[PDB]
Order: sequence, then C-alpha cells, then structure tokens
Amino acid sequence: GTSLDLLRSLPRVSLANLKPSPNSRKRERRPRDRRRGRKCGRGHKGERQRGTRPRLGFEGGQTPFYIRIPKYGFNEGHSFRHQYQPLSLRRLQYLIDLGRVDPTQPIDLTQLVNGRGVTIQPLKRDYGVQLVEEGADTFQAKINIEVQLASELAIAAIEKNGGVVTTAFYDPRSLEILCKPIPFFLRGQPIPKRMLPPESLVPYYTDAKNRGYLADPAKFPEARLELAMKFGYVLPDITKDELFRMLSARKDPRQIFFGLAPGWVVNMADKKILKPTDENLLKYYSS
Amino acid sequence: NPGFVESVDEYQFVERLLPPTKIPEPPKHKHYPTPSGWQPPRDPLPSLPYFVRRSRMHNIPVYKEITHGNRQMTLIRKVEGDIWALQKDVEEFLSPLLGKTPITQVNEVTGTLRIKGYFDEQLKAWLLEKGF
Amino acid sequence: LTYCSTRKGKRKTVKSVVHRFLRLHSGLWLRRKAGYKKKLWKKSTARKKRLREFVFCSKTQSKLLDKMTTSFWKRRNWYAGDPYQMYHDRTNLRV
Amino acid sequence: AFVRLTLPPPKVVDRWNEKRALFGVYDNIGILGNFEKHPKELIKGPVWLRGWRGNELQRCVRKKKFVGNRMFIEDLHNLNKRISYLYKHFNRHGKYR
Amino acid sequence: DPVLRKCELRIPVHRRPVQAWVESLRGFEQERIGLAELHPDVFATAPRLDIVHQVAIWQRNFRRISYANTKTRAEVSGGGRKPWQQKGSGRARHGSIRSPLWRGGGVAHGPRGPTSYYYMLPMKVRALGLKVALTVKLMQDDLHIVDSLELPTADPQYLTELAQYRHWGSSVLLVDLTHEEMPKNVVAATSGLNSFNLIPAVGLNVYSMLKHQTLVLTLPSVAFLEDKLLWQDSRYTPLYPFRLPYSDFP
Ligand SMILES: [Mg+2]
Ligand SMILES: [Mg+2]
Ligand SMILES: [Mg+2]
Ligand SMILES: [Mg+2]
Ligand SMILES: [Mg+2]
Ligand SMILES: [Mg+2]
Repeated sequence: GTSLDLLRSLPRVSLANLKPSPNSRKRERRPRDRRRGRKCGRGHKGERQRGTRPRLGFEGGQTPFYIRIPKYGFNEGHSFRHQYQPLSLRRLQYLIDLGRVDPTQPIDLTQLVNGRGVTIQPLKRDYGVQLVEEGADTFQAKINIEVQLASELAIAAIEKNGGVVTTAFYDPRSLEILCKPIPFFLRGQPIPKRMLPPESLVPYYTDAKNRGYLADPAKFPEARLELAMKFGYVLPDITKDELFRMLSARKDPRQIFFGLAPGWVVNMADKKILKPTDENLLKYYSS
Repeated sequence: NPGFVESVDEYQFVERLLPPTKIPEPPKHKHYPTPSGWQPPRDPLPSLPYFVRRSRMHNIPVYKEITHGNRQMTLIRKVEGDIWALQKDVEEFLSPLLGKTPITQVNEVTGTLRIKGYFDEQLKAWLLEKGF
Repeated sequence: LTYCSTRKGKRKTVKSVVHRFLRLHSGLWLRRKAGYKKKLWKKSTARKKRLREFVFCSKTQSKLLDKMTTSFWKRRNWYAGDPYQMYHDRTNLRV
Repeated sequence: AFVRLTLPPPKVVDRWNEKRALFGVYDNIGILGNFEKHPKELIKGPVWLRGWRGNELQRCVRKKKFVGNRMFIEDLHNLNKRISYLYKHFNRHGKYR
Repeated sequence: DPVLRKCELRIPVHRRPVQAWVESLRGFEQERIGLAELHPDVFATAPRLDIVHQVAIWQRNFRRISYANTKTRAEVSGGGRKPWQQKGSGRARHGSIRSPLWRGGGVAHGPRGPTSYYYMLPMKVRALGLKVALTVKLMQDDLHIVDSLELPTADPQYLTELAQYRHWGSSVLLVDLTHEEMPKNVVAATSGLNSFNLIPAVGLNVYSMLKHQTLVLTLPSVAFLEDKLLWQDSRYTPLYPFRLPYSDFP
C-alpha cells in the first residue's frame, strides 16, 4: 500500500535507527532520590520496616480463619477420579464441514486428535472422550464413531441419520499409545495388549442400551428400535446401504489399531512389520 | 532359523496413523450455507477500498475481548487497504442501533479496529453480506 | 509459606487449605460451618438447620486462599457425573 | 577530587574483524533447517546454565546438581552456606507477604 | 532469452505479485538479464519496525553470559573473631573486620557468579521478522536478485570494482543455496575481503542484514526462502517435535 512507498523516501534502516514499540517498557525506579529515598517507602521504625513481619495467614495470635473451619472431604480422592473430555455435536459437525475429519473412514480418538478436534492429557487423568447432546437438532452426517462414553440423546441423533456409535474402554497405558502412536513405534517395542475394564465399569460396557463393546450383539436390534419409537423417527436399515462394511467395522476387544495385532513390531525406517514365530509368544499375545 | 517373519503388506494401516502438519483446504459443497453455518468467501471479490482476510482456520476474524473485568470490546483484525474507510462504514452501520456514534480505536501499525461494546454477531453477518 | 523451595525452586501449597475448602472454577470458595457436629443436643432445630449448609466466602478470604494454593488446584476438571457441574460458571452477572 | 592531567591513549576498534562480521549467523538453524537443531544448542557456557535461566537461589541449587560431586572441598562448603542464606532470605524476609 | 520466474506457491487472488530485475556477475555490464516474480506475502509485508527491533535484540541477548563476580563477607579470608568488646573502648560497635563498611571487606550487593540471559521468542514471531527485513531491503532498493554466483576471475580486486560500478554499498552480504557446492571462484575472492561476506542460505538472519548495506540472493535461494517462510502460515500447532516423522513434512 501507500506505507511501503514511504520507505523509499526515508533513510536506510540500520542498527543505529532501531526503536521499540511505544509504551512497551516501563521505567524502573531506584531509591537514590528524595522522592524514593530516605525511608524508601517502608515507613517508620518497626517490625515491618526491618523486614520481619509474620507469615501469610497469621492473625496476631488468635486462631486463624483457615484453621478454625472444620475439615471436610471436598477433595478426597480427587487424584483418582476419572476424567472425560466433552465433544459436542456442534464441534463435530463443524470439523466435518471444513474437511479436518474424513467421514468416509471410521472415526476414533486417533483421527480426532490428528485433526486438532480434541486435546487429550493422559498425565492429567484423561481417559477419553464423551459425546454431548448439544447441537443435536442440526446434526446431518452419516459416520462411524467410537467414543468412551455417550448420552441417550447423543446416540439417537447419530443413528437417526443412519450411523453407528459404540462405546469402548482404554486403559491408561493403551490410551497414551493411541493418542501419540508414532513416538511409540520409534521405541522399538512390540505392541502391547489391551486390558479389560475394571470391575466397577464392567456393567456399563456389557449393556446393550449403552452400545457397549462387550454387550451381546443379538440384543442391539431391540434397543435401537426403542429409541426410534421414543424420539419419533423411523429406524433406517443400513445393510442396504453401499457402505455397510465401513459402518460395521469394529476392532477386537484386545486390539488398539484397526489393522495391527498385539505383539508386532513396526520398523518405520524401511517400511516393514515383524511378527514373532514362537508358540509361547503367540499364545501369550492371542490370550 | 530366525524367530521373526517380515511382511510389507500391512504397512498401509501405519500410513493412516501419520498426522498432518498443514491445515486442509475446506471441501466444496453443493449447497451453502453448510449445515454448521460456515460459508466460503464469495467470487468475485468485492471492489471496496478495504479488504478483510480470513484466518488460517477459514473464519471471519472478529473477536470479543474484555479488560479490567468490566470493559467489553470487539475487534476486527486482518484489514488491508484503507483502515479509515472501514471506520466510517462501521459508524454508519452501527449508529442507528445504539442511538449514538460508537466509540472506536484505529491501529494503523497492526491494521486492527477496536469498538467499545459487544457487537460480534452483527459485524460477522455484516461482513458476510459484503462478501469478504 | 514457601515462595522458593530448595529442590525445585517453586511455590508450595498449604495443605490445610485443601482439606477444608472447595474452589469453583469461576473463583468462589465453599466451606462448612464451625461447630456443625458439636453439642447438637443443646441447639435448637432452626440453629441446627443453618449449620448443615454449604456457604460461600468473602472477597478478602477468597484472595488469601488463592495465594496459599498453586495453579494445579485452579484448573478445569471434567468429572463424569459431577454433582457440581452446574456451579462452575456464572450467568446474568453484571459487575 | 583529583583528575588526570593528560589524555589517556586512544582506543581503536576494528568493526569488521571476523567475530563482529559474522555475528548472528545460524540463529535461524531450526526454522530454515527443518528443525533438526534447536538454536539453544548453539550456546557456549557453563554446563549447568546452557539454555536455562533462573534467580540466584535457583542457580546455586542447579550448579550443585550438575557438578557438585566434582568440586573442591572448600568451594563446596561455601556453596552450601550460600544456599542456606538465600533460603532464609527468600522465605522469611521482605516487604511483601 | 529473458529469464522469467513464477512463484511455485499460490499467490492470494486479491494481491498482485511484485518483481525485480534478474542480474548476473559474469561481466561488468550484465545488469539486466531477466525478470522475476516474488510472492507478495514475503516481499510485500507491512513495514513493522517494532518487530525488527525485537528480533535483533533477541539475537544479541539470548547468548549472553556474564562472568562478573564478587565475594560476600562470608567468603573473604579471616574475620571470625569480634575485634574488641562492646563497651569501654569508645570506638564504634563492630563484630568483624570484613564487613562491607571496612576497607578490605565484602561487597553488599555485587554481581554473583556466571549469569545467563536466555529466553526464546515464539517461532511465528521470529519467522515474521525475516519477512519484514526482506521487504525493507527491496523497497529501499538494496536487494539484488541474481541467477548464479559464478565469476569470471578469482582476483579480489575485480569484485570490488564491480560493486563500485553498479552503485552498491560499502558492505555486501552474499547468499548461496548450500555451503558444499558454492563455486570455487567466489570462495577465493571473498575470503580475503573484510566487508564482502559469503554465507549459505540456512545462515540468513535479521542481524546480518541490518549490518550489511546490500543483499544479494541467487534465484535457487529465493525459492528456498519462499518455501520455508510461507509454511509458517497455514500450519497446525505441533503435536510433538517437528524433527519426528510427519505425514507431509520432510
Ligand atoms: Mg529494583
Ligand atoms: Mg485438558
Ligand atoms: Mg566467616
Ligand atoms: Mg566464636
Ligand atoms: Mg556479628
Ligand atoms: Mg576485597
């Protein structure tokens, strides 16, 4: 624009002409002068001028406020409670529209992470993502998605458009590998197995109404229909759909990645995969 | 005999896992506005003196901000050309709603415009009409 | 408190605060009432009801409690089934 | 006060010697080099403060961790005494609580 | 045969490109041999001198380590005993001959040990500074795009006279694509010159551009610089260090 024309007229830019942005630096004040010297802002002789006032929270000898209030367990066990990041249907629809997630293929945590759709902190006790009903009315996509937790209304929205949603469990060690797979391959170790849910979480993941990954497949057809009746839509049949194979794809309950089995080694340097030939090893991984 | 057998066929799944470094360009849609609400810049470009560019995420750069805990403002950021012309248009567009001329700041060095009060939704719709 | 620790050079949390108060992400703090388990036989029915409640803290108490805890206790927590999910935010507040 | 009675000998500075001419080269090694090296790895100095900064108490404790076991007896005695003095100043004294 | 170059990357529709004369060094009069186009987003950014100030100061300060030191009253030799008793003497009260008040005593507030000044500016900010510096040289007519650095003779005098002939500055910075393949003739001529400096493309920095009056870029380096800087725009944040494998990044 016109600004660059000004440069042509003005003298050369050099190390003798530099200037900071105005107001970017304040002035630091030393106690030399009369305004800021003498008593130097500390007051008259006492404990505070000399520099030895009591600590924060001390009230002069009466029992302090933060210790006269009774103890109660608001934060008991906080470091052991499980955490799930929320993913709303507004956010999911937004991501598909801009092309940062590919709806043709199945969607799992790895694909969500790779598109910056979600940020996962395993060291802060994140165990995965839960689908949230907000934005359900305007969801107009057909997809295959796997999440750790789901809500009643969120499941309805996905399926009404002819899609599949399922709930799956990952352990702390597996979750770290899932989010950042490439650094694991650089280590040179075999892929580990996936542990089953703790005892308390077994009822949730073996229940059809939750779309669990360990529930009886025979009972799914009944559950899907009842949602259609309750929320007033017609249950579509996906077997007719051309993409039935994609929508039906599901991984083994002891598998982390779709096309890879426990016990394999990924040699990324020369694009090869190594498999063990020992019966004891094969039996261990397959169990 | 070695204990490992090497196969090259299954590496395709590993290739899927690789993450990208560049933001993908949005995909073409038959019907706009897109179900979320996103709408791409219109073609041909507007002929106004000032041009407003989009962010790396392909959104209109209008932001709500606060300071001191009680001062509410809205910001239009990536302006090229004559920033002063844009100020005149914003004052005319917003003046009837307020009942007074809005208070504004123009930053020529950073090419941004700052307005007192929250007017992000109206400005976003207003800019789309002009087709930036 | 410890402003600069020997081993890491960081501030330290006062753990007697963590055992007595709850912090909502907006900046509020919750507590109980002193004496809510003591000599209930000599307290009226209205007096006992007031004791059972959860109560908020003043501005000066909130300021002091913030200095005595580190940032880790001030983050966003996403607990499934949280019974305080609706109290972490403010609505219709002009201030 | 007393002042010089003669002018000091002149100082002549060569502004195009090798050190001055090539100052700054390779400060963009990462962005222009595909990020194989971080610019901090270009720094020369004490082992315990390469690519790191801290206050005096932090510097003293960091020095002990890196080379504390390879130090002379008397130097180590003084370092330990400095740490305890700085600990009591930064945790018990000052205007602001 | 004009040498015409086009930007490989996509120029924004609303921005017209900018151009400069291609030149050669084989002769004293081969000033113009071609015409070239330069991406507007690199060579036509806004003229921000505050950012140039920041990057220049970062370069100078992030390396600094000061070795100034002083002894406290604890580390000076001697000083253990109380000199005389509190009362009777009629002198001022004193407890050690090595306090700051005494001649030969310790220093109360002096420099302490080796100290570092390290800090890092955000990567996008440092990349932006390079674009602004390149823009400034072009708009002020201090940039000269060249096809190659080949020279007829290795005599240092020839290069100096050429700079006088074409109205160059007293100090010239010359950039070539890579260190290993730099032409033999150029290396011999520059090595004996204080003010004419030869560096590879990866060594370009804001500080050297300010120090040297005129910049000389070969065409292959222009494509090199354009690629790296424009990548910083339209990228994600890093999931992990960029040196690790990525789908589409070297
Ligand atoms: Mg000071
Ligand atoms: Mg988080
Ligand atoms: Mg002593
Ligand atoms: Mg003694
Ligand atoms: Mg004494
Ligand atoms: Mg001395």
